[PDB]
Amino acid sequence: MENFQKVEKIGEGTYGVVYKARNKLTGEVVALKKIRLDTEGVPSTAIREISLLKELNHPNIVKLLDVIHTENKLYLVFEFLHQDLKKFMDASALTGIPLPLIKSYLFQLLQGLAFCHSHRVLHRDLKPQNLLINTEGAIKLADFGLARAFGVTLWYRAPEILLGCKYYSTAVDIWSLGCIFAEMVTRRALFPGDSEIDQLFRIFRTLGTPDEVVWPGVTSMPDYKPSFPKWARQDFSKVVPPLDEDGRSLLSQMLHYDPNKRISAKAALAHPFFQDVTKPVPHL
Ligand SMILES: CN1CCN(Cc2ccc(NC(=O)Nc3ccc(Oc4ccnc(N)n4)cc3)cc2C(F)(F)F)CC1
Ligand SMILES: CN1CCN(Cc2ccc(NC(=O)Nc3ccc(Oc4ccnc(N)n4)cc3)cc2C(F)(F)F)CC1
Repeated sequence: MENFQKVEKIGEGTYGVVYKARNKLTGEVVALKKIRLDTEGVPSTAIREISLLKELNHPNIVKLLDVIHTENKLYLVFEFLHQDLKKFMDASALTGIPLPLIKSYLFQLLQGLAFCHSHRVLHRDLKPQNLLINTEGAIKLADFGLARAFGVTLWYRAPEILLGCKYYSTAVDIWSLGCIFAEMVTRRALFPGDSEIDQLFRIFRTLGTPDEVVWPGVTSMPDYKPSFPKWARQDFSKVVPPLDEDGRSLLSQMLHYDPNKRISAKAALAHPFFQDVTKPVPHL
């Protein structure tokens, strides 16, 4: 690690620590994720993260550059991205993120997610803190979980998970992304729940309590209760007042209750909302 200078801690959990560093020789600016190695016939669990990053090489996925084994430590070296979308949303809350940028970011996120999904990989925890932007207008998927190896906000959690589904589909990530879309536009989290029930009922109150017509199978899910509160769906025009027709349409398809009817990543990319998509640079 002798070439890494200006090293400063930027993240930490029980399993990982993350730093910003600058290679003093190459000038490359990097993020370093430190993992402690235990005693090693079962594969060492850091291999999963490395494998996924290698497999998911893509312009809108965080880029693993190197792996450095030193003492009883492994350092994953990443290309450095300026900040996360959460920080960008907070910095842009007075004025809002311009619509051309929201559109570019949603498009890019859909491209990264379509790539994951084409490899049968589910993200499962999409949220602003797991999305990284650079100075040049790109946004990239990451998973900044530092609690454990690859192998808790509920705000972006799909309703089927909340209702006890044993099998997650690619639709769970589309739901999370719909919520993120809405949040970019309104400047506030769409479903900011503080527990499983509060989260579920926030969804029901905005979108209406689902029934067998809207979501065949809903009443048979493990944690469904026929005594659930019954709300009628709100005017979606009032849910995301700033969004135009094309925007509302796309969002309503990302937020379809039925995971089998929820729009896919690939099909979202062809929505008319994206017809005039460009690549604006954020002001940072
Ligand atoms: C169940 N799911 C299975 C598939 N998984 C894929 C998966 C798995 C692991 C990872 N790892 C990961 O981002 N590390 C990771 C993320 C951020 C980080 O810190 C950085 C990096 C760059 N700049 C700045 N400022 N700070 C360091 C290190 C990333 C993904 C991704 F991007 F594809 F989503 C997600 C989980
Ligand atoms: C239009 N309006 C809709 C809302 N209405 C009130 C209303 C009506 C019905 C309900 N029903 C409801 O929480 N059931 C309900 C919720 C959870 C549950 O699951 C549990 C409980 C304990 N342990 C475990 N493991 N699992 C069982 C059962 C809750 C409300 C509330 F909270 F909003 F006040 C008034 C009229």
